[PDB]
Amino acid sequence: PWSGPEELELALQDGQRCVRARLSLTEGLSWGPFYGSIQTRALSPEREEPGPAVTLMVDESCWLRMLPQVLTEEAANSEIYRKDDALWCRVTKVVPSGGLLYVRLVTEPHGAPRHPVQEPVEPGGLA
Repeated sequence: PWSGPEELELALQDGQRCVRARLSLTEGLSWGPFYGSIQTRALSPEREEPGPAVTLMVDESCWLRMLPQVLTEEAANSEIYRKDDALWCRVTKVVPSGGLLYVRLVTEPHGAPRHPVQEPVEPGGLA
């Protein structure tokens, strides 16, 4: 079927793969870390990179890529974010059983300024 949790269900309706809430996904519920990655957009898609530039790199059977991707909150009933190199999924909106849910990919402008190789002048104090 897919590689997904028991809280979720991949239903084949007319041959269509429908990602429906099996259980009622309560806001606040989360799953454990998954291995993969998500290349966040550090660019503006209205300018450059509005396509496959932003993708989640997870196992092809993994349920995370089986859900329709959204940047919005209303459609997203669950979001995937990375925390300490690993992906975590949290339920942001309470999904009724049978209801479909969309996946919100983390797109935090981290800034990506590399790691400060130039040490703070006179460390210890100030902060």
